[PDB]
Order: sequence, then C-alpha cells, then structure tokens
Amino acid sequence: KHDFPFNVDDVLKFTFTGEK
Amino acid sequence: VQQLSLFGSIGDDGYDLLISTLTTISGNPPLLYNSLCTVWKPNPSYDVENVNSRNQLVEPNRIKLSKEVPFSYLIDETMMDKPLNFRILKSFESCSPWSLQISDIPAAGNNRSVSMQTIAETIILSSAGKNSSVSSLMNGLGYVFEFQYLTIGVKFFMKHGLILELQKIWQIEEAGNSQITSGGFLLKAYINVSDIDRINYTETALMNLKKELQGYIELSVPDRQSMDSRVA
Amino acid sequence: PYIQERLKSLNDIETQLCSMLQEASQVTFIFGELKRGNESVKPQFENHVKQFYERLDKSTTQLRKEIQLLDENVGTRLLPQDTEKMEEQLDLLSAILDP
Amino acid sequence: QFVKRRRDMLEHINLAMNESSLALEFVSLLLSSVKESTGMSSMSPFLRKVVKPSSLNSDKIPYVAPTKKEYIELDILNKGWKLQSLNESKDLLRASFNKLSSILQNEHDYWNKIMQSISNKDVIFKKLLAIKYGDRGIANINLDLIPHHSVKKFLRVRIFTKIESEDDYILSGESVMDRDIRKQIQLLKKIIFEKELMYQIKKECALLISYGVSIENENKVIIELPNEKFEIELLSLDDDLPKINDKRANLMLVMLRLLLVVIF
Amino acid sequence: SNQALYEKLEQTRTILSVKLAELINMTTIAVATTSVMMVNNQTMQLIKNVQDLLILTRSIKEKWLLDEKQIEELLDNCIETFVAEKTT
Amino acid sequence: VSTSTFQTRRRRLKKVEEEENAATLQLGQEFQLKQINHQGEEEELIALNLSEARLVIKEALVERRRAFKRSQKKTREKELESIDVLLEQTTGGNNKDLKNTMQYLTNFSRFRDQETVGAVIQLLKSTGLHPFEVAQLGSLACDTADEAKTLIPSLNNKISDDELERILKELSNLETLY
Repeated sequence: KHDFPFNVDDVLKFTFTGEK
Repeated sequence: VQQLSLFGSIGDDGYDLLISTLTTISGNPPLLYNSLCTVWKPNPSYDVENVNSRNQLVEPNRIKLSKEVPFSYLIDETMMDKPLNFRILKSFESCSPWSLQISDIPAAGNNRSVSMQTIAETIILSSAGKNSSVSSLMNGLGYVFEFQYLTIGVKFFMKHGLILELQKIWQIEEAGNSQITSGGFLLKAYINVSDIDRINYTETALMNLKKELQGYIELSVPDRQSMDSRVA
Repeated sequence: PYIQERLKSLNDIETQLCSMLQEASQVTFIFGELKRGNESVKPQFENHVKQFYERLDKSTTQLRKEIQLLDENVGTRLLPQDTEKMEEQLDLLSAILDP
Repeated sequence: QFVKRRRDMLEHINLAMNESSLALEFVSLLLSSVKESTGMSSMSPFLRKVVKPSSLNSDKIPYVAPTKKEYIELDILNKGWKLQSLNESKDLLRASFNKLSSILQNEHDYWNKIMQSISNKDVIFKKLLAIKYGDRGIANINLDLIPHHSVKKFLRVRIFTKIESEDDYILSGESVMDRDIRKQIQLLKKIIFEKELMYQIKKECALLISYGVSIENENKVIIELPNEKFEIELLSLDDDLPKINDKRANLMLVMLRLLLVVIF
Repeated sequence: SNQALYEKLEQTRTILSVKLAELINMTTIAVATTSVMMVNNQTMQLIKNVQDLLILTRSIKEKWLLDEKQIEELLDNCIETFVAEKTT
Repeated sequence: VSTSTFQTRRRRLKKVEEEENAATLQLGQEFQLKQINHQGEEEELIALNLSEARLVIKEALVERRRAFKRSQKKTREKELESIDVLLEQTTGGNNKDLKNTMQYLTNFSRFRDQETVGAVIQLLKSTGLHPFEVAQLGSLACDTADEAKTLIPSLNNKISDDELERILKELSNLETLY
C-alpha cells in the first residue's frame, strides 16, 4: 500500500582604458 | 594612496537577496550614490619624448576626472515618483569641483590575496580666466577628452573602513549610453590605505569579507592588466 | 505569518506521528488477540495497523515536503529605531503641555 | 528514591555479568583440553593457577536431538512466552502513546504561545530559548523572561523648593512613573534606555561639579540652585494628589530622554 | 547542511517502517526469551527513532525561529514653562 | 629527500650487482631477514600477514587521531565505513594508496580480533620458517599441505607434509566467521 552576466575584468578594463 | 580591493558580480535577479544579505551582515541598509568620470589622454596631435629632465623613462597615462551629480539628473519621466531608494537601480562660468586621479597598474605578485593599487589624486576646486572650463584646463595640461562613463549604485559602510559598492556602469556618447554592466551589478569591496601592518591588517579585513560570502557570492582579485590605464 | 504556518504544519506532523504510535500499540495488542484465536478483531486489528501505516506514510510525505520547502526558502523568506523613541517622547511632551 | 533505583539496576546488571563470565571461563578450560591452542588464555588467573592443565572430557551421542525432536512441548512454551511478552509490550506502548500525547499538548501549547510570540527583530539563541535584550535572558513558561525586582528601575526627577527659614528645602514637585513578546521587548528597551540615561548624566556631571551639580549616590544626582534644587534618581517601584512643580518635573524628565535621543 | 537533515530523516523513516514490519514478523516468529529480548531491542530502536523525528522537527522549528516647526513650537513652550522666567 | 634506510653499503662503482627477487626467499638487499633497529640493535625482519597488517595500521591511525585532538587543546561492512572516517581525520586525504590498502585489508583479512591474531602468531612461530612464509601462511588460506607448498614454494622441505597439515587445521578453526 505504500511507496518507498558579464566579465568583471572586461568591465574594469573599460573603466580604465575605454575599450569595449 | 593605496587601494586594496576585491571584485565580484551578480545578475539583476540576485539584487534583493544580495541587498538583504549585505544589510544583515553590515547592520545598515544601502545608500544610493552616483558619479560621472571623464577620462583624458595626452593629446595625440602633440608629441613629446617620454623622458625626464633627468632623462628617466616616464610612461604616458590617462587622467581621470570624477564628480557627483544630483540624482534628479538621472531620473526621467517614467522614473518619476518611484521610491528614491535601492530599488530604483533595477528600473535601469567656472568649473565644478572634480577629483583628479592617475593610477598605477596593481602591484605584481602570484597568489595575491587582494588587488593593491596606487592612486595619485588631487582636488580641483574652481577656475577662472579666458578658458576656465575643465575641458580647456585639461587641454592646457596637454590632454584631450577620450571617454566618459556614469556609475550608479548603492554602498555599504562596514567596519575598519571597508566599503562595499554594488554598481551599474554606462558609457556616455551622443550615439547613446550603453550599459557596460548590462545583465547585473559589478560588486566591489575596498579599503583606502594612506606601514606594512595596516596593509596586512587591511588584507585580513577583505579576506574575512571574502570568507564570509564564500558559498553565496565570490570575491576575487581581478587581472592586473584590466586595471592599467596607461596609453599605448 | 508564514513562519506561523510552517510551525503549525510541523505541529500537525507531530500529531500525525503520535497517532502512528497509538495505532502501533493497537496493532500489537490486537495481534495478541488474533494469535489466541479471536478472529473478531481481525477487521479492527488490521484496520488500526493499516491506518497506522497510512498515517505514517502521510506524515512522511508531509514532513519530507516541509523540509524541501525550507531548503527552497533560503535567501527568500529565510535568512541564510531611535526615531521611534523620539516620537514617543514628543507625543508625551505635547500631552503634558496640553492635557 | 532515584539513587536507590540506580543501585537496584546496578545490582541486576552485575548478576548478569557474573553469570555470563562464568560460562566463558568454563568454556575456556574445556577448550584448554585440546584446542585451545591459545584458548586457555581466556581463563582468570586464579582459576588458571587453581586447575592443572588437561581438564574434563566428552562422549558421543546422536538422538539427544532426536529425543528433543520427539518432545514438541517446548515449542508451545515458546509460543506462549512470546505472546505474554507481546502483551506486556502492548501495555507499555499504550503508556508511551499517552505520555507523548500530553507532552505534545504542552510543547505545541508552547509553540503556539510562541507563534503568538511576535516579531522578527530580536536575536534568539539556544535546550531552552534565550533572547538578547541588550547580557541575555531566558524564555520560560503565562510567559516571562528570566534575567540575572533585582534591577528594574526607572528614573523620576523631583524638585525641591527653598523657603524663608533659609536653612533647608522642601519637596514641591515630582514626575510620575507610569505602568506579548514585543511587549516584553518594549519594557526591556525602555529599561536599558533609562539605565543609559543615568549612566551618561553621571558622566557629564563630572564636568559640572563646580556648577552646583553634585553626584551623591550611584543612582542619584542633585542639582543645586539658589531657590530650588533638583534630584534625578534611578529607582525601583518598591521605594517611595497633584502639586506645583509636578508639571516641571515631568518636562525636565521628557527633555532628559529627548537629549539622549539626539545623542543617538 | 539541510540536505543532511533530509537524508537523516528519510533514512530514519525507512528504518522505522522496516523495523516495525520486521519486528512484527520476528514475533510471531531459552530461545523464546532471546526472541523476546530481540523484540524489546527492535521496539526500543523504533521509539528512539520517533524521538529522532521529534529532534528533526525541533531543528526545523528552531531554523524558522532563529515636523520641524511643530517641534520648535513645542520646545518653545516646554522651555518657557520649565524656567518659569515669566514671573510677572 | 629520497628517504633512506637503516643499513650501510660499499659503493663499489659497479652498480651491476643487484640480483632479482623470488620465492627462493631472495627478497631485496633491503628486506633480508637480518636487519637493524633504529636504536642500532640487530632484530629480525617483520613481515605481517593481513588481519595483522589491518590491525597495525588501524591501531596506529588511532594513536594519531588522539595526538591531533591533544594538540587541538592549544561487522566488516560497518568497518569499511568507520575506516574511511578515520582516514579523512588522520591521513592527508590524497593518500589513495592507503585508502585502497585498508579496503583491501578489511575485505581479505581472515582474523578480526587481536586475540585471534595472537593465536595465529603463537601457533606459526614454533615452526621457525622464514618470516615471509609465516606471513603468507597467515594470509593465504590453504586446505592441503600441497596447496601450501605450491602457493608457497619457499617451503618445499622446511616443514614436513603432515606437520604442516596440523597447522592448516588450527588456522582454519581460528578463522573468524565475520
């Protein structure tokens, strides 16, 4: 009866050099 | 100044959980903030040797100008009447004072427990004269505008000077602002250090925060080369 | 509240377990009856014994699910003011001034 | 007595001990006869010394098993004994069921008074729950929290007025003192707050010793003025109708608390 | 860490049911006395398992459980009345 | 940093001298039976049969857990599980070599108790065979004196055919019925 987002480095790199 | 830091990230959906966690862990809810940064490089039309008066090699670098803006400049009409709190981020004559910064590529070393970056900064308070715009002043120094980005986020003040920023970044151009952080938030934990001791102590604070978030969100040392603003 | 609902469910589970125990007892005694040659209790023995297993099985299904709900609620419903004082006193003060 | 019961238990268990051990030793020697080889080493030293090597013997029989098979009564005895054991077990189980049922009554009463126990702010820690009010104190069954009349004190300020005999003052005014899980938090918060208030005041008064402010008792400071004096006392409800300065005493009191809030 | 609780609880349930049925088989069937002792053992283990379930439930439960002008005007009055400076 | 032994040897430059190893009891230059104690006294070779090896290692790994909790101050099937607990507590965890050795020893040991092992130790030591042979005799269960003298050729004529059968009888009895 019973059952058992994005690449951190790339983002930073942009803020420091502007490259996308 | 020496900035010791660790970075991480989360997608838009991880927001509320992270805010709730950081609020309990730090004892305070988040604080909304923004900043506009404009990056400048040596004028390419002008050319100078890359050496001292002492004939010593000098590497050309970018100069970063940063300030705040009143939040009202970032809220359009659709944004109108929405609690001006942490939740807002989801739905995304003379010159003014500016912070002028030149940074160095982080300290070298295999198996670094944190990123360590030297930062030379001075403060611009005001200007006067013919060409008083910050732009002219940068040109007068021999620099030109290269690019600029807006960052909006929330920060948390913690013990021992530890600061945590949950940020979103947008590059600004007439062609349009593009979200560098499209998808989520860039997480940053850092301490600014003006003696070896306080440096090893600061590392420990960051390491304990990393340890305390292990399992949930990971904080690591970014690649040195990704934190190098030298022109080339 | 939600936590109150969870606690209530858990308490219900406890009750279920208790029931299981009681019918275990019934089952034992009545098995003792059946071995002695009293078959009249065969309906009641097996009933209590089967109702036991059914109740125990129901509790197992209810308890295991409750544990799963707890794991799913981590970070969501479950963890992984002096301005209030001031308003009290001001209230108190204006009340003294204007009784 | 419980201890005596333990003595009884120990007694019985000891009897068991002796019996089984005896069996083992006998076995040991009987084996020491042939194998052994190392088997005799399990014999007690006194016994080993007492008996010379090579003890007992054995003989051959079949049909003790056949005689045992011939008599089937032992099986019936077994069945009956088993049945009896089953009965005793039944009674015991009924008892357990009742006891656990009542226990569940009280425990879920506790849990229900604890569902009624209301909030998520305060830190709770543990075989009994304790809250951190500030030290910590324990929740137990109405309901109450046990800390370490001992200290529950509020503060009232009384005002004394100097008179024309010019020698001494008299009392012209006094501030009134007014009388689930959240309500116990409320009282505990108002308690800590006032204890803080007296602490800080006492610290500030160190500066004011020259200005007519005297700190007399650890629970009391007196502020002396030419025609009046003020007492600020932190006191319990055991020690110690309107009048002239009651209103002013109440105001100085509310102002005091408000000043601490601003400090916060 | 909760998954461990789930595992322990499930194992406990299986153990309880199995021990119940198997004890029910063991009796009906000093050998008889030995059988009785074994029955006592199994039953006792089952009870202990119930207490274990109680411990789990308790663990779960514990897991669950663990303007300005108005003020300036009001103070203006308060301070006035308190000094009694008026005196005229 | 290559871990050294307890005995000395003359470097005759001719590396070409090493012989092979067999069941003519020609174990290494290292494992020959007259060998030397750390205290410098000459003691006999120690070869263990399993059961005996299983106990040595178990007894030793426990002596070690003790010491680690000290410094912290300032059924066969069941045993297979308990042992893997002891290892994660006392060994470096990367020790796959030891982890298999215990699973092996635990599954192939003929004698469980230190008493039983001692009984084998007593029995087999009157025969004065090589320590290597008594180890094999303690590890390999044999019924006939031929089985023994086939699986352990090192014997052949060291012990009699019938005296060896006596011993295999007493070993079979001491065998633990798990």
